[PDB]
Amino acid sequence: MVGLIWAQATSGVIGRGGDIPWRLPEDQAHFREITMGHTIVMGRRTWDSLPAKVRPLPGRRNVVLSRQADFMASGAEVVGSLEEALTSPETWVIGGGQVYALALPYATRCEVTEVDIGLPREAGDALAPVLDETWRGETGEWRFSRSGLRYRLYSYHRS
Ligand SMILES: NC(=O)C1=CN([C@@H]2O[C@H](COP(=O)(O)OP(=O)(O)OC[C@H]3O[C@@H](n4cnc5c(N)ncnc54)[C@H](OP(=O)(O)O)[C@@H]3O)[C@@H](O)[C@H]2O)C=CC1
Ligand SMILES: CCc1nc(N)nc(N)c1C#CCc1cc(OC)cc(-c2ccc(C(=O)O)cc2)c1
Ligand code: NA
Repeated sequence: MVGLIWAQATSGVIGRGGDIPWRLPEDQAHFREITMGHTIVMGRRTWDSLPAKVRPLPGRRNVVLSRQADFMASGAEVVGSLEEALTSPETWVIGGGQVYALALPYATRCEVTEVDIGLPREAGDALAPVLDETWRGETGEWRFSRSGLRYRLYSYHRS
């Protein structure tokens, strides 16, 4: 099972200027409960964006995709291809834009957090992949963040 997990503005934006363009602590907790104890796969830019205090993300096997054959990072398994990245029976792809697109055809689950923030797309933004008719989803009830954004959870699957 390969799953994709991301948080996106309604607009589809997941990243800008190398950052996630909002704060949503509740989403982190959700992310942790999905990924804990599993292999996670991420592109090199997403690895770089992890705060040093949690690079690698603890309790998870950190797998980092890079085309740099000699790229190394403490606590991460650097691999040069997706095939090398997806060998664990349960694998969660945690970003970013490039790697979601790369892994999408291999995926049968998506766990999405929608953030109700006004954030029109800008050129060069990292974006969420588009889920077509092959996917079924269940939409969670809107929740209200400690800071004030409304957000909700989607679970998508295809068999
Ligand atoms: N909202 C969310 O849920 C998330 C948001 N983000 C945001 O996403 C943005 C970064 O995403 P993005 O910019 O798309 O970059 P990625 O995080 O997808 O990493 C891209 C890198 O992955 C490597 N790579 C890509 N394709 C391949 C391949 N086919 N084979 C081998 N290596 C490959 C390259 O590394 P090299 O260049 O070293 O070869 C490339 O530069 C940031 O803004 C981040 O904050 C990140 C994660 C989740
Ligand atoms: C939490 C953000 C997030 N939400 C959802 N739904 N899906 C994702 N794939 C990511 C992601 C990501 C990259 C990232 C960036 C970051 O700051 C740049 C922090 C984390 C992060 C840090 C700590 C923990 C943890 O303590 O478990 C988890 C994620 C993770
Ligand atoms: Na829900």
